[PDB]
Amino acid sequence: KETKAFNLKTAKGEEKIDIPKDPKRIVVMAPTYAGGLKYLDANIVGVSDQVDQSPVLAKQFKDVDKVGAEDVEKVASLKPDLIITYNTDKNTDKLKKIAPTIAFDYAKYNYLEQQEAMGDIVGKSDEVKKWKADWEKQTAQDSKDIKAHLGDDTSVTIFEDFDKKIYAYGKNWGRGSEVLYQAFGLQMPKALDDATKKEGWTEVPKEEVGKYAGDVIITAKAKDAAQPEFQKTAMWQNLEAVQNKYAFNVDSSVYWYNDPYTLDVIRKDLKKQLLALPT
Ligand SMILES: [Cl-]
Ligand SMILES: [Cl-]
Ligand SMILES: [Cl-]
Ligand SMILES: [Cl-]
Ligand SMILES: [Cl-]
Ligand SMILES: [Cl-]
Ligand SMILES: [Cl-]
Ligand SMILES: [Cl-]
Repeated sequence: KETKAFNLKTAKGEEKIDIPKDPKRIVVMAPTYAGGLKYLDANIVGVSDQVDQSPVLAKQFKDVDKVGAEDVEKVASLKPDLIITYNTDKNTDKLKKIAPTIAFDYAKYNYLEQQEAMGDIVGKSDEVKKWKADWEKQTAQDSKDIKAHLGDDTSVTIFEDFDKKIYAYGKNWGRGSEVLYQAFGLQMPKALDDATKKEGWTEVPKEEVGKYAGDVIITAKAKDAAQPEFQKTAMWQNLEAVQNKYAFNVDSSVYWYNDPYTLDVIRKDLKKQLLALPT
C-alpha cells in the first residue's frame, strides 16, 4: 500500500518514519494519543486498556478491542498497519517487527502540536485546523471571563493526590495544565515553574506543598479517595489560596489526558469552578 513519511520530533531532531498514507488498522498503545485519533475518526482496531480508566475516553472506545500494556501478542493478533506508543515502551523493537511504529517522545509536542500530528497521521489536517481555530476562539473568551472575575495576574497550582504521593505539573502534562496555563493563560508560580521545567512535572514532598502554592490551588484526586492528607495541615489552612477559598478538587481520572474530548470536558468544568469562586 501507498506510504508517506511521518516526521517524528525526537531528541536527535526529526526521525522519518514510513507509515501508510491511509492507515486502515491502527493500534494505539499510548493512551495520550487515543482521544485525538478517535476525534478524527481514525481507523483504530486496538487501544490501550488504560482508556477505560477515564470516564471520558471509556465511552468513546466501547466497541474497540482493549490491549494490555505489554501484550505484544495481542497487538500482533490485530494485524495492525500502524502502531502508536511512547518511546518509554520497553517493547518498541518487538512492535516494529509487527508494523510501522511511532513511539512518541511525548514531551516534544505541546497539546495543539500533538493534535496536529494526529491530523498528519490520518490525513485530516483540515479538520484539525478547524478544531484548533474553534478551540482558540472559545478559550480566548473563557480567559477574559475568568480573569475579569479573579484578576488578570491570577496564578494557579495543580497538585495530584496519587498512590499516597503528591505531584505538581508544568504547563503541558495533563491534569488541566494545558487548559489553565496555555488556553486560559493563567500564571504559574515561579517556584513551581522552576521545579517542573526540566521534566514537565515533579513529585512534591508533603512538607513542601506551600513552597509551590499560587493564588488558586486545584487538587486532582480520585472520586473514591478520602481527603488527601496534605489538605489537613496547619500549613495548608494558612495558604492564601485556602484562606481566600480559592481551592477545589477535580476528578483525576477525567483530567489526566489532553486530547480534544478531555479538553472539552475539563475546559467546561474548570471554567465553571473558577467562576464559582470563592467556595
Ligand atoms: Cl495503496
Ligand atoms: Cl524516510
Ligand atoms: Cl520508503
Ligand atoms: Cl492509500
Ligand atoms: Cl521539591
Ligand atoms: Cl514526603
Ligand atoms: Cl516523610
Ligand atoms: Cl528542599
